[PDB]
Amino acid sequence: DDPAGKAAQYHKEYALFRSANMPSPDKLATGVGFHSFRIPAVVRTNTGRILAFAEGRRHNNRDYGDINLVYKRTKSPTNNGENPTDWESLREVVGTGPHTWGNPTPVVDGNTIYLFLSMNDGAYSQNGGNTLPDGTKTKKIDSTWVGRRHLYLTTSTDDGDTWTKPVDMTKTLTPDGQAWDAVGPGNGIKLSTGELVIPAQGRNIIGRGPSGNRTWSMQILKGAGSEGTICQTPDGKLMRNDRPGPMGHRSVARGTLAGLGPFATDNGLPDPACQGSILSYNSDEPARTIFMNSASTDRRTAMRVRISYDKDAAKFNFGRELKDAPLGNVGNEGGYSSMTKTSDYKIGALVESDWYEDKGGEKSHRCIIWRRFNLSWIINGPNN
Ligand SMILES: [Ca+2]
Repeated sequence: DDPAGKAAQYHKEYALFRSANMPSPDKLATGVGFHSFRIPAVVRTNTGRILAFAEGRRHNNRDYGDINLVYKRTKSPTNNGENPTDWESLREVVGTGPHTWGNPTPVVDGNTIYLFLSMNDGAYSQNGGNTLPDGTKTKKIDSTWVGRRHLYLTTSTDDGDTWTKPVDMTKTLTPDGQAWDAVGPGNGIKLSTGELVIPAQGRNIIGRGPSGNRTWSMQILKGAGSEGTICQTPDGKLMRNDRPGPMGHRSVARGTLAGLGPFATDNGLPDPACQGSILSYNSDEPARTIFMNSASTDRRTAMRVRISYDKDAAKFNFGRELKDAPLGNVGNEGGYSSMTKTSDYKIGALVESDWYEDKGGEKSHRCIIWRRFNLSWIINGPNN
């Protein structure tokens, strides 16, 4: 038996990024508000402060157009994001121009937080032919310098308070000739041996060097997804657990910094072609890996958090459905997620929610929920 299961269950949940349609919507100090928030990423810093990132999509819920990378921090290093008033007001990492800034993918490295992100020129979209608010039609993302997806890196050495001007690393950390790209979204990791690993489309991005003074390289992968997760399992090996191209199940590969083995579908982890998140919770006995996604082959509204006790994370339990702790007044929960461990031995998770007013159309407002729960809450789930 898992000794953490004997504890009293704990869960608490509330909206952290409140869309423009909601009371007390999240706005920047400049007065800039956002139609939707999507694409969460969360990390605990070495002070205990929590940093929550998202895409602030200004005018509608689409992946293209004027989109800013925004964030909140907990007001103190010690409050663990317990209550809504424990969080600072909305701030911006980068929002310059009419461009798309997004795919936040942070990793904590001692006293430096690195944040990788994707960017495209505001006149371009993944598919092309999309209408922008001014009536212009996007061009299709292509392999030109202006028209491709870029990869940027920004850093903080003051616990997330301020961020360096993002540095364009496309020429060294994205393959030449590539058009569309993505990093994460969600999080990177620091290995037991001290290297940093950031998941990206078709590759890992590897940081080596002393803490806070890293240089970065690509590890090209065969058969990897566009939106990946990375994890160091208790056996010390790396694992990529990726969003599949076709709806069905997660696509998983295992290996080391010298290379990954083949990707293959994991039939224990249904997925509707959506982002997921993964977290190494602890390496001491019993070692646990936590996984969160929508546990369904066709919809995003079946959010499930699970534990694996396997050294290679081969098998996860049923876990618990997040609808067991439902939250009112935030739309229909489900979508992209990100998890961290808090200082008080909870899992903190950001989870997307959709008001669905325009159905799948661009006008449906999107918000992001902050959940905390302990292992007991997962372990003692009714179907677990
Ligand atoms: Ca912008």
